[PDB]
Amino acid sequence: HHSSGLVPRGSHMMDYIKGMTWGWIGNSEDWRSNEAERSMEEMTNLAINWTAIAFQGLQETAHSPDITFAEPPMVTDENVRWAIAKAKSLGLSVILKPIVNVRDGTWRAHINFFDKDVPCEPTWSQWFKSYESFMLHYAKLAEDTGCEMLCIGCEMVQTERREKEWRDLIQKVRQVYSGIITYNCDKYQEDEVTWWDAVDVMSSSGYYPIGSWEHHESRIKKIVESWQKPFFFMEAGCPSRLESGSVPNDWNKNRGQIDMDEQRVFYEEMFKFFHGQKWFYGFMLWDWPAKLYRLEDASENDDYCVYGKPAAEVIKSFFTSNKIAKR
Amino acid sequence: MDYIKGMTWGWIGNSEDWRSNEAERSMEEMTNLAINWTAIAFQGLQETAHSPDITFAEPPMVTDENVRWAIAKAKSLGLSVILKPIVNVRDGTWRAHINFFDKDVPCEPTWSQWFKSYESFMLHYAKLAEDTGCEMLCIGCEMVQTERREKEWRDLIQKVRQVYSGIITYNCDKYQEDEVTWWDAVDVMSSSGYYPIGSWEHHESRIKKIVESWQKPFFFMEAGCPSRLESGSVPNDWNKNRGQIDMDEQRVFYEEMFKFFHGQKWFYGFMLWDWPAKLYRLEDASENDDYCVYGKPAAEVIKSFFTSNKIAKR
Repeated sequence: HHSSGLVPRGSHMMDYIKGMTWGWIGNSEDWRSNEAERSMEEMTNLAINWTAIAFQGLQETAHSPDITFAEPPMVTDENVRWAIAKAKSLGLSVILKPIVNVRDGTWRAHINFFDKDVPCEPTWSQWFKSYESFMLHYAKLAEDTGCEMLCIGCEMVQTERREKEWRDLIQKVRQVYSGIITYNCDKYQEDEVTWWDAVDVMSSSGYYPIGSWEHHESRIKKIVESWQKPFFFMEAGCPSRLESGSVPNDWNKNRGQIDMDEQRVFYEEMFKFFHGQKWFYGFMLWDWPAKLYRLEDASENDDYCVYGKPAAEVIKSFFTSNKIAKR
Repeated sequence: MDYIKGMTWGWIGNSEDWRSNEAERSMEEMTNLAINWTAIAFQGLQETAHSPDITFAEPPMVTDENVRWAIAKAKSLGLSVILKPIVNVRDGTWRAHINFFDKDVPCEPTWSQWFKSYESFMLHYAKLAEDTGCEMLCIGCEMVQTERREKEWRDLIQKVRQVYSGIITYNCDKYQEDEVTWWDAVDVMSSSGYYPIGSWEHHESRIKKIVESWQKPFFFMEAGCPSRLESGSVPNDWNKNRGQIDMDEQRVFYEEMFKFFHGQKWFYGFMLWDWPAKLYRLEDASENDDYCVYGKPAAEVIKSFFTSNKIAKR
C-alpha cells in the first residue's frame, strides 16, 4: 500500500528539491513557441535539479462544479508532454502541477460549496467528480511521461475540510499514478490539513514576509515533526516590487513599482533560516514564464521571475553550496 | 406570537423608488392582500463574497428617512412591521456564499473584520427599528456560509438585544431549518420556504419535527414564486426563465403551500416575497414575470387564504 513517514515507500521512488516553477499560467500558444525552449534552457542556469510544470484548468465561479481543461487557450496534452520531456532532457526531475483557476478572478482558495446537500444547489459531490476528472487526466499523463511527483492541489483552503472526498480522490490517483504525491497547502495552513498522512510529502506556499522566517522555521519544524513526513515548499518567491516582501503572495501588489533589492532581501532571509535541516526537503520556487523577457529588460521587470535580477545569484549560490548540494 | 399574514415590500431598497409618489400607492395597494404584517426589506452592499466591508445608507441605497417613512406608512395602514436589512454582494454572488477562512491568516480578510462591519450595519438598523417601534427585526437572511460562526452570531445578537427590545428572528435558507445551532438566541425561527411544487406535504412533516425539537415559534420569512414557466420547480431562482410568463405556475405554488401550511399551532404564518416600491400597471400584470402577485390569479388565492375560516382564527 502507501502509508509511510520520513521516506515515501520505495515503490513510489526523499530528494532535496532545488526547483523552479515553469510555464504558469499554461497558455498553449506560449508553450508551443520557439521561445519556450529558450526559456526552459535559461532556467537551468539557476542550478536547479527539479521543475514544477504548472498550468491551469478553469471553473466559472468559486461555487460552480464544472472544471474545463485542455481546451483553448489552455495547454494541450502534447504541450504538456513536450514540457516534461524537455525538462527531463535538461536533467530535471519533474513535479506536474495542474492548478484550477476561476474565470471570474476569485482566488481558488475560496472555491466552496454548502456543507449540506440541498436540492437546487451545486454540491461537493458534483465538484469533486469534476476535480477528479481533471486531476486523474493529468495523473495518467504524469504516469505516461514518468513525472517523479504529482501535486494534487494548490491552496484549495475552503475544500480542505472535505477529508473523506480528498482521501477518496487520493485513492483514485494512486490507482493510475505510481510516483510521489504531494498536496500544496497555503501559507500558514501547514497544521490545518487533517489528511497529510494520505500523501507522501507535505508542502506549502512559503509566502512568509520579510522578518518572519526565523519564527516560521520554528513553527513549521514542530508541525512537520508531529506528522513525521518530509516537507518542502511547493511555492516560494517574491515579486521585484516596492514592499512586496511584506506580502510576497500578493501577485497584484504595487505593479510597475520596481524594487530588485526587495526580492533579493526576501530570498537571502528565506535561505538564512531554511537550508539543510534534516526534516526539510527544499524549495520549488515561483516562478518562470514560458515566454521570458529579454535580459536587457530585467531591471524594469516587476514579476516573480528572478532572471536577470540580483535574487538569481542568491538562488544559484544557495543551490550550488556544499551544505545544500550534499542533501 | 402573532400569526403573520405578510408581504415583503420595498426590495431591493432604492432611495429614488422609495421617495417616489408611486411608493405610497404601491404600499396602499399591497394592503388589499388582507395582510396584517409587512417586511420592509432593503439592501446593504459588500464588494465580493470574501470582502469584509459593508456599505449602507449611501446612494443608491435607502436613506434613514426613507426607512422611517416606510415603517410609519405601513403602521398608518394598520400593519405590524418586520425590519429586514439584507446584505447583497456587488459582483452578484448570492449572500449565502459570503465566507472567510476558519483560520485567521495575516494577509487575509477575517471573520472578525466582517462581523464588525455586519454588526455596524445591523446595529444601525436595530436602533432605527427600536426608534420607530418595529414589532420585529430580522437579523439576517440566507447567510448559510456564516451560520457555523456561532460565537460571533451570539455576540451580535447580544449587542442587538441591548439596542432593540422587540421580537428577533433569523431567516435561514430553504432546507436549513435543522442546521442552525443557535436558534435559542433568537425569539422566532424562520426560513425561506422556496419548496417546489409537489413537495409541500413532505416539508410540512419534516419542518414540524424540527420545530417541535426546538419548542420555539416558526414561520416563513420568505415564500413565493415568480409567474414564469416551470418557476414552481425552483421557486427561489429569481433568474430562471425571465420573460416566459406563466400565471398558473404561481397560482399552483400558492394553492399547494396553503393546502399543507395553515393553522397548525406550532406554525405562525407567512411573510410572502415580494412587492416592489414601484408597482407595474394593472393592465401590464398578465405579462409581468416577477414574484409580485398584483393583478395575477395567485393574489386571489392569498386574499381568500388570509381572510379564510382556519386562518382568521389564529
